[PDB]
Amino acid sequence: APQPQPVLAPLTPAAVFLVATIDEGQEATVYDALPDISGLVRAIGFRDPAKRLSAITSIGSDAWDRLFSGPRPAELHPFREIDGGRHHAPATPGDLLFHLRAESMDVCFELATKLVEAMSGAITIVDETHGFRFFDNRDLMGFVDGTENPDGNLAVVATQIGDEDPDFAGGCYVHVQKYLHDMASWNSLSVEEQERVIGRTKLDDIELDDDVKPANSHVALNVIEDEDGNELKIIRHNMPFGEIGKGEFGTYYIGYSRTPSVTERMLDNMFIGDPPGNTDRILDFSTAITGGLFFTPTVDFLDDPPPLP
Amino acid sequence: APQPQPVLAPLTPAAVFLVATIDEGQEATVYDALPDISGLVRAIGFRDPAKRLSAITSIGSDAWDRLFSGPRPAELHPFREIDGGRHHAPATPGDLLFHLRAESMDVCFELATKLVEAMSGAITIVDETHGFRFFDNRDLMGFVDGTENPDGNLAVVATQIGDEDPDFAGGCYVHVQKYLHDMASWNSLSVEEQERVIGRTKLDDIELDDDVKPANSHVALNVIEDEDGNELKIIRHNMPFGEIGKGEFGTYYIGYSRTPSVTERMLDNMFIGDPPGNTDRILDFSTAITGGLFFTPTVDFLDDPPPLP
Amino acid sequence: APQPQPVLAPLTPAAVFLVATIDEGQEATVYDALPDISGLVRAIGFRDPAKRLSAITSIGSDAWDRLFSGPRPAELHPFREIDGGRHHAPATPGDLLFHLRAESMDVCFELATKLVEAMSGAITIVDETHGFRFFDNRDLMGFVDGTENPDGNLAVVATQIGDEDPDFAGGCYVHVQKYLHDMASWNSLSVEEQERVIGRTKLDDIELDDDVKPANSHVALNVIEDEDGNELKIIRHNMPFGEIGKGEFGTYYIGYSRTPSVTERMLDNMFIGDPPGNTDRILDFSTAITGGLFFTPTVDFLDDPPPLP
Amino acid sequence: APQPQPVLAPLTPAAVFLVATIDEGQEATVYDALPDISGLVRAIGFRDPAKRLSAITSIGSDAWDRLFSGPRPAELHPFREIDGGRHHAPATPGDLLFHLRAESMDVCFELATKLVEAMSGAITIVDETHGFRFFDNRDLMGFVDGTENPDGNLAVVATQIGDEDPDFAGGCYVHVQKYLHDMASWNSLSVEEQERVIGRTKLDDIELDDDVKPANSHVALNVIEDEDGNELKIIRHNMPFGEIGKGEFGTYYIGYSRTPSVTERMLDNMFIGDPPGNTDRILDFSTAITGGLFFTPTVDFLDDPPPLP
Ligand code: HEM
Ligand code: HEM
Ligand code: HEM
Ligand code: HEM
Repeated sequence: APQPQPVLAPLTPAAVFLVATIDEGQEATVYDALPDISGLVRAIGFRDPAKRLSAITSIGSDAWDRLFSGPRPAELHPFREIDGGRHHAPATPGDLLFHLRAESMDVCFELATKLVEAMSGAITIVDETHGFRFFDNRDLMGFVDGTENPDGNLAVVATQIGDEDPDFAGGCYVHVQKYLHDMASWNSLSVEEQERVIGRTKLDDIELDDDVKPANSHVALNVIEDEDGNELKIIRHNMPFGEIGKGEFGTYYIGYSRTPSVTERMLDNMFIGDPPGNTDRILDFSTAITGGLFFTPTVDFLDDPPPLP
Repeated sequence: APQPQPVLAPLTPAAVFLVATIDEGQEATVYDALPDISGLVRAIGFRDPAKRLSAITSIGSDAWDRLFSGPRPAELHPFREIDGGRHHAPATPGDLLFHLRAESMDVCFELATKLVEAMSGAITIVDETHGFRFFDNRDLMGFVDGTENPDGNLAVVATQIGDEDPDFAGGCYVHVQKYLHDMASWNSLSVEEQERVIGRTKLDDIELDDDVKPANSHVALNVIEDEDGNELKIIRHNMPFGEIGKGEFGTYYIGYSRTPSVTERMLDNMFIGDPPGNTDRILDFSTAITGGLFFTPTVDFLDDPPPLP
Repeated sequence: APQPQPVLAPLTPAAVFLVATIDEGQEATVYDALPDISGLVRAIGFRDPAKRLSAITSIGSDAWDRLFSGPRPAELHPFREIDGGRHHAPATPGDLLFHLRAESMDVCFELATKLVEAMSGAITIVDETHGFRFFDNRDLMGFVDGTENPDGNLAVVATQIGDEDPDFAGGCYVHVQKYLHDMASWNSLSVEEQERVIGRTKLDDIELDDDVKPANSHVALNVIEDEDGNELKIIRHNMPFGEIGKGEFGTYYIGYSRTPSVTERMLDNMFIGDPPGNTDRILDFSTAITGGLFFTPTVDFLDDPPPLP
Repeated sequence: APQPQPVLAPLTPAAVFLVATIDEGQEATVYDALPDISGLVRAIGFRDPAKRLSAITSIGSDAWDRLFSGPRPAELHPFREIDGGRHHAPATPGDLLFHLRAESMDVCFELATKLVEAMSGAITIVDETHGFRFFDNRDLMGFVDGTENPDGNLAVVATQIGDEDPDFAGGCYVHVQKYLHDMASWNSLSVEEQERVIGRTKLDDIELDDDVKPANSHVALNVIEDEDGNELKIIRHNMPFGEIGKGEFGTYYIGYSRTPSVTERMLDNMFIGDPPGNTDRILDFSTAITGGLFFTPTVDFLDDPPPLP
């Protein structure tokens, strides 16, 4: 009966990520537009319903204490800035996240055009990226991106909250991280070295052998084993963006998870690293620019918001 | 026998316009990359040949006097800045124009990635727009854009130079104009007022009646009659762009023509206007930001450049 | 007025190559079916005309002296077996070549089913390959295959015979070579070594720098300069095939050209090699299995065959 | 008449590098042992004089301001820690450097045993490496190490100070850098990739062609041209060391030069890199652990030290 937000969707060829911060004293203006979002999605994306326009509304901690009364999600907190040994993961202020995805750029652009002008003057858009998609789902590093997202049962228990928090049954936690990795050192780097970085191959994306794969690789550090033996997986819709006029080539990481402890332990395996391997090899090239922790509610939660405190 | 550049191509769902100015003393570096462009196009766009990756290399006046010896195109000059009564059409310095077009954003992005890094350090990219495409070829104004481009004979004699300049048989002239029209006044404006602006309808794009269409409309001012009775047409691949994080909603106008006198008389009918109607009604909302006049050579001209002076 | 055979067609996702030798005393049986081929093509491929079923009938030297009277193509001869220093290019007997190409496998299969059973008992099919097509037009080596085929004027003068032989104005010469290259040594070989083999990159297929590209590379040896300065190009529809049950991974090379001297000089640059570089680096891995020289006539030539001698 | 320290010696099969820091208030204790060093060398190495035991005493900046009065070497300063884009060159505190070299390990060990116990309690040995020597002067990377050291006149003007500083006529400057490069990524890397790293071949150590050698290679970045056209060379006795019990495989770099500007420009060409090539390819695998800048005096300077301030 709790219908979740469309996070369990395939990767789309175009995507728009909006991190908009809410201005002071503009609470009821966003409280108007928050039930209107699914109406705008069904209004716009029904023009070409075979484009699969799907918005993912997400709300941070500050916007939760401002906008909503009653309960609170249990692990919803501001994104812990990870000041590691060499690489730092910053956290810019962002109240709400609009994650838009469809088959083409225009319908995402029009949904975002109608989104901020349903709450005109209430928000300033802090982060504006138009994430496109490479040839066979690659990123700017050249490796195929996101091939280990689960499906079915191993995905809905990976993302959707059950009754471990029954007031928010259904709903995820989001970690956006806008990277801006350089290509000057990455392109001069040889392929095999880059497979040491990633942990899988580049052309065919075969995972490397367990003894051949180094301990500080990305696919080596990001898989998390529990003590019972099961592995905890997240679903990430990482879409590359970039502007050649500034020479920017970045991959907008965005990870959906049942609890932010899993994503934060992955980020601890990357930035803080393992106690053997204290650095992740992709962070030698990728520097995070933005950061934020958010919460997806259900679409019923946007349909029936709790009253404004 | 002169093969022209692929200007006679249909409008593609994604486009990248690059206006890069050449740095001082970096002439031979661009002279290396200028024969390499068609090779890079055939190299990249053959991956998915049903995406129709097509670059249009264009060269301004300064880059012609720097890069090429021998002859000169007859009407190639810097873009005359039109300081009208109220609206001004500026002209930023830009040496060469890279016009890229294909079915998706990624292959245009990768061709542009390989374009500046075939001449690394020789250029600074002044203007960086990623032109996407609306639902049924619309622009951000809401009207269907570019429905009066000719086809066949009325297009090749509209764009390709014959032997009126036999040293450049085949080849066009380009007028880029990056507009940044506001949507706050345009959206509050009513539809029939906007059809007085355009001159055609909005939903179905029927051209209005000749008596009903006002004299200061866009479609009224831009059609040019000659004294023999024939009309001179240009081919324009106007692609909308925009950034909602700045609130920008612009249409990157780009017009290909056999001679820049035709495009300049259209711009005189818009900015300077008719002596009856001195203003074009779309310029009440559209303010030009950039501007430039360029020259398309043949692909044989890039294959066989004249020697560097 | 001479309509050529559909050789100037884009690469299709499926292809069937048939090298059938004609049995002794079965001349008039093939002489029946040879005007019927375009009728069968228009009959079958009109079911889904957006599959682009296109047959290329080709005739060798023996089938020309048997089947046709009157003139002879000037350079039509049996395929000269190249016994180089280490690699040998054999020539199995094959009278006629059926080159079939369309968007799917089934309509090529049905055209080939109707082709041999229009001349039932007259031929034995010596070589039977079902050439499929990789992701972005790649081959089994992993490199994008066939990205330097010309288009337009530089293709029709590359393939179609003018009036240098006016009795066969329009028409090409075909060099089939069924390779069976091993993947055990190629996969263990590193990427940059393979880019020394090919001469272009692997992921993005950028051609290498002229000083960086070695002299014994494939793209280095196969480009042919003339003494006037023009380069002679051929059009090749190389389609990969293979059978994993035998561990076969081969690329069916097939090259169309205006004269077989160009293709034979390319094969001399590969097998015999340059006098500096006597071996082509791809022939370290690719061993030719079959070989044949054929002639495409016009479709008018199949419509109006010369009388049977 | 100024006899220099034995820096102009061939590479020996065993070497001991000692970086010992002087304790506070133990100045006169080292001032006792500093004239005794050549006496200990002639005392121990005369047992088997065909082992060529040769110590190179070196003194840093802090030990110069503590131990010696009067003048100062002109460019003697603490080793500037190079915090590049990705690779950092640290500088641990080390007052004096004992560089020992002979045909076998034992006589170097005994000279070092008598060296610290001639100044017992005055020093703590910060860095203790026993540099052995590979098959044909190789290092752990597998390449032959140090084959471009000059000889004769081009070596004595490369190392020994003339009267550009006449108070220290004869004498060098030392840059020690204890690397700890990993072998897991280097061994999985292929040979030709490693020759792109080094710039010379691996088995026979032929220098590569000037166009074939990449710009970010080690031998490409470390050769320094002046504006007059002469090249500045240093002499380096790089000896490999290592401990397999920790999995350490390192090459103790130690470079002797007439002025530290040359060695520091080489380190700037490596870590900071060229403005085209900002990284040296061997620094992808080699991470510096220690670092220090020292000064070799003459042996007459140890025989006649200036009075203790
Ligand atoms: C710096 C930007 C990043 C890039 C370019 C990147 C790219 C990749 C690539 C290419 C793979 C291998 C293909 C696949 O399995 O997805 C991968 C794996 C993965 N990435 Fe990322 N990634 C980035 C950051 C992150 C972050 C910040 C997280 C989470 C905190 C993350 C989570 C994962 C996970 C969980 C895997 C799969 C591990 C396994 O297969 O179980 N990535 N990433
Ligand atoms: C300010 C940005 C502009 C916008 C949004 C715009 C949009 C449009 C639209 C919607 C139409 C009607 C549909 C069609 O016929 O194309 C049109 C017509 C046209 N536009 Fe534009 N346009 C712009 C600027 C220009 C400029 C700067 C030129 C040339 C100097 C130009 C040349 C034309 C021409 C020639 C026509 C067709 C007139 C006729 O049908 O013969 N436009 N434009
Ligand atoms: C052994 C099987 C072969 C394979 C796997 C193969 C594959 C390739 C590949 C990957 C390229 C680079 C991409 C492109 O430009 O096409 C290439 C180039 C080429 N191949 Fe082949 N090829 C083979 C045999 C041949 C043969 C037998 C000929 C002709 C006698 C030939 C003619 C060419 C030509 C003319 C080029 C382009 C050179 C230039 O760009 O001007 N190939 N081939
Ligand atoms: C990271 C550890 C290093 C290793 C394993 C290493 C090894 C090598 C090797 C194998 C060569 C080529 C053979 C020969 O010419 O010597 C070489 C060349 C050279 N190395 Fe190093 N090296 C290292 C660091 C350094 C450093 C830190 C410097 C000086 C700042 C340096 C200075 C040179 C010079 C000047 C050359 C010769 C360039 C030319 O031939 O003119 N090396 N090194």
